[PDB]
Amino acid sequence: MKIDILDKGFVELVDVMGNDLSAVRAARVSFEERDRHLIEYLMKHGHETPFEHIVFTFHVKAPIFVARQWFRHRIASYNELSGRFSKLSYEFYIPSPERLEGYKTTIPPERVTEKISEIVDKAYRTYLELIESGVPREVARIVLPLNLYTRFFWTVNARSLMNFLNLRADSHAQWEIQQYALAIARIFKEKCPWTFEAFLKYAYKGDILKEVQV
Amino acid sequence: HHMKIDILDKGFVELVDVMGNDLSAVRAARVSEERDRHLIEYLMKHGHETPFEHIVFTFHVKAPIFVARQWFRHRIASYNELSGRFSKLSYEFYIPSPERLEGYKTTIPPERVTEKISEIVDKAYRTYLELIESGVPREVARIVLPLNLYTRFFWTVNARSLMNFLNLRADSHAQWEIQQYALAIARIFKEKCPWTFEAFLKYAYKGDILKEV
Amino acid sequence: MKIDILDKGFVELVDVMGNDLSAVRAARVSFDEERDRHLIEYLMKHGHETPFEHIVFTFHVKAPIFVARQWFRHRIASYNELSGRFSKLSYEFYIPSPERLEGYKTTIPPERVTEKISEIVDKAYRTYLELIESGVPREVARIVLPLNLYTRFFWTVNARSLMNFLNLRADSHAQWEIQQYALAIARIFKEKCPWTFEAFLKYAYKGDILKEVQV
Amino acid sequence: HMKIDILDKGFVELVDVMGNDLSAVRAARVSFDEERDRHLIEYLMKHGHETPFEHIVFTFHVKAPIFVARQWFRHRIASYNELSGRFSKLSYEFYIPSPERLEGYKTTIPPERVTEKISEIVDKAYRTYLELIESGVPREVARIVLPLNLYTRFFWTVNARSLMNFLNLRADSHAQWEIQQYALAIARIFKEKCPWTFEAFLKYAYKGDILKEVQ
Ligand SMILES: Cc1cc2nc3c(=O)[nH]c(=O)nc-3n(C[C@H](O)[C@H](O)[C@H](O)COP(=O)(O)OP(=O)(O)OC[C@H]3O[C@@H](n4cnc5c(N)ncnc54)[C@H](O)[C@@H]3O)c2cc1C
Ligand SMILES: Cc1cc2nc3c(=O)[nH]c(=O)nc-3n(C[C@H](O)[C@H](O)[C@H](O)COP(=O)(O)OP(=O)(O)OC[C@H]3O[C@@H](n4cnc5c(N)ncnc54)[C@H](O)[C@@H]3O)c2cc1C
Ligand SMILES: Cc1cc2nc3c(=O)[nH]c(=O)nc-3n(C[C@H](O)[C@H](O)[C@H](O)COP(=O)(O)OP(=O)(O)OC[C@H]3O[C@@H](n4cnc5c(N)ncnc54)[C@H](O)[C@@H]3O)c2cc1C
Ligand SMILES: Cc1cc2nc3c(=O)[nH]c(=O)nc-3n(C[C@H](O)[C@H](O)[C@H](O)COP(=O)(O)OP(=O)(O)OC[C@H]3O[C@@H](n4cnc5c(N)ncnc54)[C@H](O)[C@@H]3O)c2cc1C
Repeated sequence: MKIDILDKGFVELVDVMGNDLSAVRAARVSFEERDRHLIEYLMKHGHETPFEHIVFTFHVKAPIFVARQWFRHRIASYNELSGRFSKLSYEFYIPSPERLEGYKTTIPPERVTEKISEIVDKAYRTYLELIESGVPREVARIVLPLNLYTRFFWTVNARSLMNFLNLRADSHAQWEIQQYALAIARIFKEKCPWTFEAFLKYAYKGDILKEVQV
Repeated sequence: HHMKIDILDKGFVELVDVMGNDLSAVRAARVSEERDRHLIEYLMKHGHETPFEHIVFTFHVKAPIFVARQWFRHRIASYNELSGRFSKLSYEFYIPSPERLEGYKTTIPPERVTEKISEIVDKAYRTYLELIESGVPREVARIVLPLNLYTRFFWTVNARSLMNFLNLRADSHAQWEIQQYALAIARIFKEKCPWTFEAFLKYAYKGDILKEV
Repeated sequence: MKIDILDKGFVELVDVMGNDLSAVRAARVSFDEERDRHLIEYLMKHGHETPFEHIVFTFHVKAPIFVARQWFRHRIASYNELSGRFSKLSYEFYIPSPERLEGYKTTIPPERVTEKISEIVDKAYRTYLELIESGVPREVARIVLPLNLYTRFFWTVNARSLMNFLNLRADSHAQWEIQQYALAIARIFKEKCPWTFEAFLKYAYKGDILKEVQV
Repeated sequence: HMKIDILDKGFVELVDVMGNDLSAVRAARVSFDEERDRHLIEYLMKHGHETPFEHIVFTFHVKAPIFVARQWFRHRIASYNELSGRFSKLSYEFYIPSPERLEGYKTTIPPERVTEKISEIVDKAYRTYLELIESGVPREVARIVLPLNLYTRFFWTVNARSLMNFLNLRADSHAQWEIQQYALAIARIFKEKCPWTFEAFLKYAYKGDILKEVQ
């Protein structure tokens, strides 16, 4: 399972422990219609702890400004590329003109896209000039813009994942992280369809997952 | 099939599920064999612990409440236990065997201690039944039950928190009863993550009993 | 601040870091009354919970072990409890009063239930003393003590986790015994953070008893 | 007012503190003599009894470059409130490494030219950003062109146990020089408020190097 996001980003499923029945087993402390009914009962009454026994590992490629928002979710495990020592692809998120639709801009949205590519090209060339002259990466990389792509592994249980979808798969969140949250919701739906449907029905406080088919 | 280890007279540690193995920590450390095992020893030696959070276990444990209270102090984990208010219980209790009192100079034989423990457990359980039969709700009636009453719980924990649990509980300073439970956790962990377990015993394990037993 | 709970229990305030303005400062990332109170209500109303993590409390609680086990399930907090292996204990037990069984149709009078609970507690405690006198270590001998034995612990918790605790424990679905302790926690919280507590009751509180019982 | 300047425009400022060394002593004993209290702090540190130190809490206000704040926010056992890149007003200040930061590195151009080239690209990125804002582009999109050395501000609420884990990892020569400077300031404030815990930490638990080399 791999879903492309933005111009060069992605959300990829690395591993998963369990499925809907893992929450049923934990709720009953015991190793179809009755099991699905139990998932809905747990969700309808705020019994969230059984859902902590379903765990996912994702491999995400996202711009640093999106990764900073994501890393605010503390109840999860992260391993990211080192800005000091890792090899980077040096790819950057260049918003398409349609990203500025709805905004009354003084210049055409095409010019915004061009100006963004222009400054990232200059910052990247300056960075290369510093590396070529012997400056270590940990110092030279500080000139790189916030739209630089990074990669990380994210291990998260279904309860914390559902909190993430409540907050990020919502119109109040930045459009870029909304797109990533839609991909997380899609993989979550594929692996835990009963929990996902129950979540949308009773616990989900956001808006876009009840408007967009994932 | 899955690992199951019996502990004490009626307890057990059972493996329900596991996500990953040693290579899950290697994949997370690289964000992407002698070289893979060498990377595990390197992460362990230099204290790079976060990759080990990408290996997760789910156990089903049956333990006396006094042991479970010690276990539930490990907050970086997920728990689901039988409800003392609403769950049906087996009403089993941990009766220490006479050998548990070896080394202690007791005025009565250790066999009599075992008998006195079974005796008070029987009286508390019969009093409890008398209260339930007369309409007292379980959430009130169960408060007379002794601390050696067996409970059951699911424990979902990553390898990093599990290794912290072994440092603290698989050690002679911890109570003998929880040491037995920690040996079973260490055993299942070794079976699923042999490279991480060996690296842990070699460079990070602070206790004593895992290097003796 | 000390509030008695049950027959021998208590909730006592040991220390507190901050007040309502600590959440205001954190929300604005900056070190008047109506504007500050309006901000507390805005953050509460829209689910901006992280600012409330910058208000912290330390309580000293004396509660029966069955109550303490429910409390220790709240992992986003710090605990230090008396050791069952090595601490000196008071050997006090929670004996429910007859009024605790009101509403239940019992075969025997509620007074007899209270008596039977004191009776088995006394026998378990005497058996425990007989084991200690004969050389059995406390870590083994104490396993015969009932779940209503009182323990003591220090609880350090931030206002966000404390509000989650009130949502779950200051509610009629929770056991009556932990509800009484949650009312005392809500009371001390109200005294120290009156704006946050009022905003909490108005917009984020999911329970029922804090909107029924005067605190 | 404890405030320590870090780098060219950064700082670590103490906002509030709950407790001191005696807060860990009270939690260890579960109870609400100088030599005996200091001896207990050393005993807890020596034998790895860490939970009592969770009852001492600090709140800091930090101004650090985003590349440093990202390293700091990896410490999950803490509370954070940062300026919003989408909606907050910013000072638009950037960390320009001084020539001495490149000492020890054999560079093809003088270290002064590296500093100049960094200021140069920072100025161009900032001017491009202003051109986008002036033309109606929202800040959440326009700001993505700003470099990683842009200063941000955040409130950090952390207990002494997590703070000591942070010092173990960041107040060490293996960590990036920039975050070590911030960790030294955190250690100084910690030492001022909890001198017994800090000394005990340095004697028995600290695994880094620089806090045993720098006073
Ligand atoms: C639209 C939007 C705007 C935002 N704007 C800002 C902003 O301007 N500035 C900013 O700093 N942040 C901002 N955030 C980030 C936000 O404050 C949270 O950090 C983020 O959403 C993670 O939420 P969380 O704490 O619930 O998640 P996690 O950290 O994963 O926590 C999950 C749950 O665990 C519990 N929890 C975890 N740790 C603690 C703790 N230490 N204390 C108490 N309970 C805890 C809580 O119940 C929490 O819901 C914004 C988020 C969104 C969605
Ligand atoms: C021999 C022995 C005797 C003990 N005696 C007592 C006793 O008398 N009284 C008593 O109350 N307890 C006692 N304990 C329990 C002990 O204090 C811990 O509560 C328990 O071992 C869990 O340890 P932990 O905090 O490392 O684990 P977890 O709670 O799982 O935490 C794991 C790790 O996460 C971090 N952590 C998690 N939450 C926080 C937080 N809020 N702040 C900072 N860091 C955090 C720390 O790095 C910690 O090591 C005893 C334990 C042992 C082994
Ligand atoms: C009426 C009632 C009945 C209950 N019955 C039972 C029962 O029968 N059996 C039983 O075992 N328990 C039972 N519980 C306990 C319950 O499951 C919780 O353990 C307890 O209420 C603590 O809530 P919490 O997990 O939100 O609190 P905390 O553990 O303090 O967590 C606070 C917040 O942090 C987050 N969180 C913390 N750790 C994690 C994690 N590892 N993964 C994801 N998110 C995390 C969540 O957002 C959570 O809301 C009962 C509770 C109530 C109120
Ligand atoms: C020199 C150096 C280089 C680094 N390089 C990289 C890098 O290349 N890439 C990268 O991604 N990170 C890197 N890191 C960051 C590192 O992996 C940690 O994220 C960071 O040090 C935070 O430490 P912590 O996890 O112990 O802290 P916290 O998250 O504050 O945790 C405190 C303690 O709580 C416990 N804990 C908290 N949450 C959990 C959990 N979910 N499961 C288990 N235990 C838990 C642990 O005992 C931990 O020590 C680097 C750090 C250093 C110092």
